[PDB]
Amino acid sequence: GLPVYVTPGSGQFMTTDDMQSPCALPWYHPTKEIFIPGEVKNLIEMCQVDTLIPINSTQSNIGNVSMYTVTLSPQTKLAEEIFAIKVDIASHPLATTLIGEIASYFTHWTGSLRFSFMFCGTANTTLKVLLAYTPPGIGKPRSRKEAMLGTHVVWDVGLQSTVSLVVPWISASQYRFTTPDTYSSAGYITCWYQTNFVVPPNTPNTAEMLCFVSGCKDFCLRMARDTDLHKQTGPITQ
Amino acid sequence: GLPVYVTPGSGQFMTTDDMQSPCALPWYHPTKEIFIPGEVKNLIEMCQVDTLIPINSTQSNIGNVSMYTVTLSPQTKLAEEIFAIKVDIASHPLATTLIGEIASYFTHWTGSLRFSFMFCGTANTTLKVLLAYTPPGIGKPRSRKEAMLGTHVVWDVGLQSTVSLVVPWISASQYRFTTPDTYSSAGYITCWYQTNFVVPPNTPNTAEMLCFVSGCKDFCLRMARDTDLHKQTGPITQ
Amino acid sequence: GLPVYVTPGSGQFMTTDDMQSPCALPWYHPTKEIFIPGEVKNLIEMCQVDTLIPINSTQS
Amino acid sequence: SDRIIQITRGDSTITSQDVANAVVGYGVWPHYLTPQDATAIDKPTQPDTSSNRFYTLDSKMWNSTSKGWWWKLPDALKDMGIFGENMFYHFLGRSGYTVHVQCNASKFHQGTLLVVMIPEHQLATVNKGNVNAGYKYTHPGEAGREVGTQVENEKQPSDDNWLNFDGTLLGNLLIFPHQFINLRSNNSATLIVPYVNAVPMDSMVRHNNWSLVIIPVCQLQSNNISNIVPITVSISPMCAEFSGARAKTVVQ
Amino acid sequence: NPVERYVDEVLNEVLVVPNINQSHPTTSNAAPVLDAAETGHTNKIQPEDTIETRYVQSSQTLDEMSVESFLGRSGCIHESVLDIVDNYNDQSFTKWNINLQEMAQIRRKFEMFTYARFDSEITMVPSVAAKDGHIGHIVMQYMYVPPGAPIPTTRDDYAWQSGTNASVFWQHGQPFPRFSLPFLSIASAYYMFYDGYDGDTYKSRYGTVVTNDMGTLCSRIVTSEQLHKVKVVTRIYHKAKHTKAWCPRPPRAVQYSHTHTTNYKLSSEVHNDVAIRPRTNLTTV
Amino acid sequence: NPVERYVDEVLNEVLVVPNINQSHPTTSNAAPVLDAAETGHTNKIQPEDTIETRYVQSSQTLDEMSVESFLGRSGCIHESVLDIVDNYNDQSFTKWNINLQEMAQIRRKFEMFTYARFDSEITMVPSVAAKDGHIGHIVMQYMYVPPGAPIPTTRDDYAWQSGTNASVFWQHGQPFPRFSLPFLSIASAYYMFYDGYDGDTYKSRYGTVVTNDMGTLCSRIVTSEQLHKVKVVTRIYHKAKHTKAWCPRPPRAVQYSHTHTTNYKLSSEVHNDVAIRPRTNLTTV
Amino acid sequence: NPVERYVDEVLNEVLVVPNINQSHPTTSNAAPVLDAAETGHTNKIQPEDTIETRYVQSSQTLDEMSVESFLGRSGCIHESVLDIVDNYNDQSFTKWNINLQEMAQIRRKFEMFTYARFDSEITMVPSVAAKDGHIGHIVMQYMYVPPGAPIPTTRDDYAWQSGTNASVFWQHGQPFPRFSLPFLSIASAYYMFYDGYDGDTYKSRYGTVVTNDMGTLCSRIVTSEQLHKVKVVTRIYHKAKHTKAWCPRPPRAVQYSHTHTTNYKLSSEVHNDVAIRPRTNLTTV
Amino acid sequence: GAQVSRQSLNYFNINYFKDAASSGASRLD
Amino acid sequence: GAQVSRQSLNYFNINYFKDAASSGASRLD
Amino acid sequence: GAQVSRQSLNYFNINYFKDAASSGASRLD
Amino acid sequence: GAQVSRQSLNYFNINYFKDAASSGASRLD
Amino acid sequence: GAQVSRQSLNYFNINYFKDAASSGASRLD
Ligand SMILES: *[C@](*)(=O)[C][C][C][C][C][C][C][C][C][C][C][C][C]
Ligand SMILES: *[C@](*)(=O)[C][C][C][C][C][C][C][C][C][C][C][C][C]
Ligand SMILES: *[C@](*)(=O)[C][C][C][C][C][C][C][C][C][C][C][C][C]
Ligand SMILES: *[C@](*)(=O)[C][C][C][C][C][C][C][C][C][C][C][C][C]
Ligand SMILES: *[C@](*)(=O)[C][C][C][C][C][C][C][C][C][C][C][C][C]
Ligand SMILES: CCCCCCCCCCCC(=O)O
Ligand SMILES: CCCCCCCCCCCC(=O)O
Ligand SMILES: CCCCCCCCCCCC(=O)O
Ligand SMILES: [Zn+2]
Repeated sequence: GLPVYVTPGSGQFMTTDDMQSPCALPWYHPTKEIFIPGEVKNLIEMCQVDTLIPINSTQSNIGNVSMYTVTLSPQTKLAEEIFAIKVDIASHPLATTLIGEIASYFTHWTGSLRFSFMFCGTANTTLKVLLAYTPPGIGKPRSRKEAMLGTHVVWDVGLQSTVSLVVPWISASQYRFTTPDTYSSAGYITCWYQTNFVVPPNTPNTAEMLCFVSGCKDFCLRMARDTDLHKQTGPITQ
Repeated sequence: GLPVYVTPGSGQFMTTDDMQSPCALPWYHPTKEIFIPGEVKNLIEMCQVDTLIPINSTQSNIGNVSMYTVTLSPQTKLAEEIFAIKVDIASHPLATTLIGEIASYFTHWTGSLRFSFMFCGTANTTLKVLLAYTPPGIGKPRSRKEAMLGTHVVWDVGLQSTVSLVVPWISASQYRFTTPDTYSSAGYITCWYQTNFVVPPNTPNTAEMLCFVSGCKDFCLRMARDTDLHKQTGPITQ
Repeated sequence: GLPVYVTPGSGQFMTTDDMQSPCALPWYHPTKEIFIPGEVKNLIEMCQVDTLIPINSTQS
Repeated sequence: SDRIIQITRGDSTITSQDVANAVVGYGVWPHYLTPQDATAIDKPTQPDTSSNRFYTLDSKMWNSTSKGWWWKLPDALKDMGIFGENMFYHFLGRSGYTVHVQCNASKFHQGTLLVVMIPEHQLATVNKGNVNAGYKYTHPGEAGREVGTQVENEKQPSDDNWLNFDGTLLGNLLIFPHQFINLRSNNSATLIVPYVNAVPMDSMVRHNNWSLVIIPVCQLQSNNISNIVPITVSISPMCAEFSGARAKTVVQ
Repeated sequence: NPVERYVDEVLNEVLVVPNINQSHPTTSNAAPVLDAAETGHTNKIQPEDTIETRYVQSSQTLDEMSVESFLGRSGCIHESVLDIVDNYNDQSFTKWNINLQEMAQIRRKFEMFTYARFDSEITMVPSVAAKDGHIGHIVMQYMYVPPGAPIPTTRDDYAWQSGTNASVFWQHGQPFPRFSLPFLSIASAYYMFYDGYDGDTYKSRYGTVVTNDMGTLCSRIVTSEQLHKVKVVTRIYHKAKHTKAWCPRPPRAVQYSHTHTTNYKLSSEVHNDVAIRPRTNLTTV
Repeated sequence: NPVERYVDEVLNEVLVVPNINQSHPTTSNAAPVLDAAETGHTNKIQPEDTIETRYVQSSQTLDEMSVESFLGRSGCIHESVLDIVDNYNDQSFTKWNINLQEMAQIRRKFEMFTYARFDSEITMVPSVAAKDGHIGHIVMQYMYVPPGAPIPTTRDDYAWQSGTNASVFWQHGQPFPRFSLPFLSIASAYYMFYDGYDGDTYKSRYGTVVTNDMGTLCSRIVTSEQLHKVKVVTRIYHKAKHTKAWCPRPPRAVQYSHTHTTNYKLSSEVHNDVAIRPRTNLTTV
Repeated sequence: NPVERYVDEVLNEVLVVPNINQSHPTTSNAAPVLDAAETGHTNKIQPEDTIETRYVQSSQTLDEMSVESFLGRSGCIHESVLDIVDNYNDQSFTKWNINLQEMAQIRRKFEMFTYARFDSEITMVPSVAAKDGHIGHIVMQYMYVPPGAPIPTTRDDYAWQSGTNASVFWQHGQPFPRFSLPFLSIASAYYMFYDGYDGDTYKSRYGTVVTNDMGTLCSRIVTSEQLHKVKVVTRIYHKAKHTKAWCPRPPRAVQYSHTHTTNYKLSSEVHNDVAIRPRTNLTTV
Repeated sequence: GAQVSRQSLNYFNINYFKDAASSGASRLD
Repeated sequence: GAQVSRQSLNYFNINYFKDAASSGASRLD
Repeated sequence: GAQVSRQSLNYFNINYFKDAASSGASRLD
Repeated sequence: GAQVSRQSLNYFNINYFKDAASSGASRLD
Repeated sequence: GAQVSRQSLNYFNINYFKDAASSGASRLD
């Protein structure tokens, strides 16, 4: 017979191996494939779709649709802060968004993020807001002046209800860890009143805003891992 | 020697594997093959042949040739029901027919069924009968009117003794389970008097009818399995 | 199957062997290589550089 | 103008002067079944204009406390003219749909409805073990279901809008074909969905292919609350075809 | 082209079923639905002849229904037991007159044909039960003894020398033994049924016992007597390869009772002896 | 060229992400940052549209994010236990109605799609615990019983003959058993979700239990009763191969409670039921 | 020519050292022996410049001195111990934060460079010590848990399902497990040294701990509790493949004390802390 | 024993033993 | 079953079993 | 994966797995 | 050691060892 | 490493490892 040398690794079962194996049902012909709309070939397709950020997920709002809305109203003090969150793709409150969930199945991420905001007040309600991205190496801005020294978009509410702020990939390393890591923390996104929320008389004095997130053309995930956003604490029975 | 990697599965014995093995009798020359009439190359050849359905298999008829005949006679009420059975290839009373037995060696089936009926009364006995197939999603028809809204054949008894009713493949899925499964139940076949059984004087007032079943050009079985229509409850000895 | 003869040495682990082995992370694409000054390809490069001899290494 | 739309189906024409474009589910326009994908062998019946027309369902009232509404297809149209008749007389059916949700208010009102079309929306029950949603509850017909009104029963489906009535988060419903009716911008939503299933045709009586879910994500608010603001849904089957004719199935 | 044919093998699309063609309404004096079963032929009517069908492209294949596939699955045909109780010399070896009649599962499949010709793949699964705790080093010998060759009468019989007979030695821990056997009959095919005798007297034998003698399989634990007793059960699995079959027949409807014979037993309630489930009446589905 | 394509496979550079192009200041009446989410579409704005970017050559690939990669990892789907306590005949065999619903890890991944079609690779990891000290010679039999085939009711049931069913025999000490299974559905794809019933009455079953019946896996210790008792746990691992998936959906946000159903349980403090960590307020990062 | 190059590989003659040429007496105002070390350069004087040499053909090669060769030898980086003493559930599994800093032998070699990039070959050598006599059937599971993935807290934790993580199952008696790992850094090369922090405060971490997080290796005895206790020690060996290294540095002169840091300890008699052997005086060889 | 086809998609139908009984399952037709 | 390419850098995409389900992970696209 | 050279002295530089990390020690230069 | 014939039905009569005594059963004639 | 000769009687003198010390007994002369 042909002389062979059994190499280390032989006989082991590695869950990620890619070997061939005999078919238990020889001659079996599987059912004809039919056309079904909506085929997905790569998870990136799901990362490019906007999903809502549960940005107002305070303990009292969780379990309510209100955990998805930010309330705006006429201010008495100028340049007030509206909200502030970390840009880290798998940090809270970004974690449960579709992109955050998919990112949690990977160890590394890279690319730019697209954050969108839709104003839901009346057609007669006006507002100008400043959305800013603060690159790392500094704390979150304490004021609008501090925040606007960074990347930002001044949003004027009008006929078109939605605006998009892109958080560019500004990192030392080509990739960052999806899991919270000091070295790879991506920074912050803050929102401030640029002017003010203004309404005519007989119009509601508060309005909501919805927040979305998705990945830009260069978003990419790497090193598959099991998610920490879901668990099994017991047997799943019939 | 050539470095090799022993893969998972090595050393196992799978009853359906397809490997080569050394011959215990080297140099042995088998007996010359002669021509023998009746060679069978595929089980489909056996599924295309009509066999009798033990349609009248009531407890008292089992063990008698009468379990294969349906009796017809002059009716006093119009549109009476003659018989009703499920179309499921491996359900009773279709189970013990040749096609039902072969189907029981497989897990899935598809295609149209051909049901034939041969009238065995005198040459002077006349009759018109309505044979109907009721697709699933509804109960078995309670009347002739209900039954004829489905697929059907009006059989006129005459010179040619036999008629055939084809149960077309009308299913959501491409295949159905041979074993009784709610989701894959194929429907029913009922027989009703269209007119009446009529005879001249001095002629027997009842007559028999034989029922056959076979598969059409598109009948097909899949996923070989052991049959549940035969068992072994003890050792088979010499 | 192809008749084979398992040779002596099979199954052993020699720290200096040179075999191939399955990758635990299939499909993974490593980080792009960038230019970094000072690449060393052979230890001889380090042996050709002068270093000081602690010639007066008396205990004191 | 890009704000206007006219949709003609059979003998019905619907208009809106404030639209937000239209969504074609998964980018596939509805079409009849081809011989390559077909399995049932009988010739299908295609009612055409008598079935592929707009059917308007019962209107609902949207108020400050509304939690949402949902309808299942083809169930919602089981009683709609020729389409309804065909789905009961035949074992198999197949159809696409044009869904047009309507809701007008004023330039002094605010509110936002998330309109989603979900394929295979298998509903869950909450804290009831392995007891699943009863047939009756997932087949409400044209009345649909008003979330947070139904007095609980064992077979009563989940009414948790934030968990999509199935154990997944509301914010992620956007992965399904959807639109928003944001009162400041539009007064209607239009979604055209193709037939989606793992089989070419199916029983329209026991399998609901699509579920129309409407959740007010931004509360309806105005300074003229006495004026009722309804939500009206009009659905038009597209390329409806049926197979396996027999007597009419009577449910219950 | 052997490569196109190859692809068909991998995909299992060697034997395709025909399509259903679109049909139309008809009014004719040709009635395909009418025929005469008396002729002994099956009416070849198809769905297009009785209803208005649509055109459907078939993608089903009959590959799995081939005789090679049907009989080409390895099934158990014998369970050999070597139970060391109190006498190693007597209990460490045994013999079995080879046949495919003792296990109903494979017997019934082969018996759906009158004659069959095939090569055989035999795989053995030995399992050593440690009755006292340890198994030691178990080495087994399986010798194929053709009719006429001397059958060993003791565990040290000279016949075990296997100077000519084929013997397979298996060592515990090593993979399951397996070998192939060419078509062994002196005839052109094996008789699954035989309406004949080995003579013409009242005491002549009837049936396949007359024609189907395949010899004896003699087994022995090669290892000498050990302190701890073991029970070695060797299950023999058989698979038919390169199969041809002739003259199909009705499947066995009742339980088998003996080898090489169609004999059966019937109870007072025959419905319990067959798979037929009694119907309430003709109209109860 | 299949060789250039080959190199891309080895390097994992089949799907490359686009580069970032250099952009400049703009003053225009075209405002790409403004749009209308009401349309149901995602604004396709890129970094070059909102800031002045530099040119950067991308070297990232999406190969690992493919559906084949995502679902192509072997995960545990079942842990079969054969614990010999006091009755070998009753405790030496078992059965399991096959499904991918009992282990949350792989179930959640497959459920991110509505329909999926794939071949399956099954690898088994048996571990024999010597409860009394010795294990003897353990030989296992794993039989795949398709719906309808007879299920063994005893360790010596005739069904174990496996005359037609596929059985895998494993011998302790030999490598882990493994085999592939073709796409088994009667439909064109497996239903991950099914908003349907098996009938139209109040007692009709709802969900995937109606459509996803894959049969039963029957296991048995082939070795006869041994002096020393053992506990054999066989873990079944499943990997999807040649995968296609349709209609993506939101990931399971709460714990699973039962197989074939989306049912869940909620506590009085719902924030404990989801992965969402409560924020102190809107401005606390 | 790849075949000539091939022969050089087999003979290990890819990198040849130059010959020594014959030289002659000289009287010149060019003095190659004189130079200025202040420049930071090494005087490139050769033997032919200082003495009268003969011609000698060199046959020495530098192949073995290549970085691939130097770092391409498998060395132990960790010794994992699973000692079953009195609680199987608690003592049958463990975890290790992966690093190449715990064993001085390979650590010192890699640290002769500032940055290094390579793929890794991991070979594991498990040895089962029978503390009570028998070992039974030992099956091990080694799961690679990337940073962020859930770490198992019990031997039956759902994380062991390995639905996505790579797990290697080894069965006692089978050859030593082995697998390769691609270059895992988020950077272009691994930092052997890092003069940086993960922040700018007094409590910020310093060194390679900030940049070199490779996850955790979680091990577990898959086999359920057995009567006899065992002590399983798994030694992990690492070999660098396809290596590149940058910026060479002085070798570690004192003993290592901790991972990820250059910290060291000095005694009162420093000559005992370094390999320098004290000289009696300048003229005592 | 090797039946080498070409189409490139080369097929190798190898017969490892010298007796016909030794080969695997037969082709069809 | 062998898909032999040439470029020399020859590629051998061998399929050891006769059923499609038996082959390893699929290529992409 | 096979780099076949010819000189006859044919060289077969086979790569048994589909990931670059899997190959043995690198050539030099 | 390989006697390669062609007919395509290629025959490979491989001799794995370097001594004649090592080869299997002889051909006939 | 393969020295392929032809005469057809093809000879394959394969060297499985990359070091000369690894090869078997030397030819003569
Ligand atoms: C056929 O009758 C002989 C079977 C020979 C078995 C060995 C097959 C492997 C051949 C490898 C040769 C490589 C060609 C260079
Ligand atoms: C493909 O369908 C058949 C797979 C055959 C498996 C054997 C592969 C090794 C071939 C070696 C031949 C050497 C050529 C001379
Ligand atoms: C390379 O990418 C594929 C590696 C294939 C491994 C199999 C190598 C043996 C090939 C034998 C073929 C014989 C030619 C006839
Ligand atoms: C004969 O004297 C030498 C025997 C060599 C044994 C190795 C046989 C396998 C050859 C595979 C080569 C594939 C060709 C590309
Ligand atoms: C020589 O330096 C490389 C040795 C490669 C060892 C593998 C030998 C088997 C080659 C089979 C190839 C089949 C050709 C198609
Ligand atoms: C030695 C193992 C058993 C070999 C069996 C092959 C012989 C098949 C002949 C079948 C004839 C019969 O059983 O009546
Ligand atoms: C016999 C080992 C298990 C084989 C599993 C393959 C079947 C996959 C079908 C998944 C359907 C479901 O779980 O709902
Ligand atoms: C899972 C087995 C161990 C894998 C080790 C490969 C990682 C090498 C990175 C070295 C970084 C360091 O130790 O500082
Ligand atoms: Zn012992």
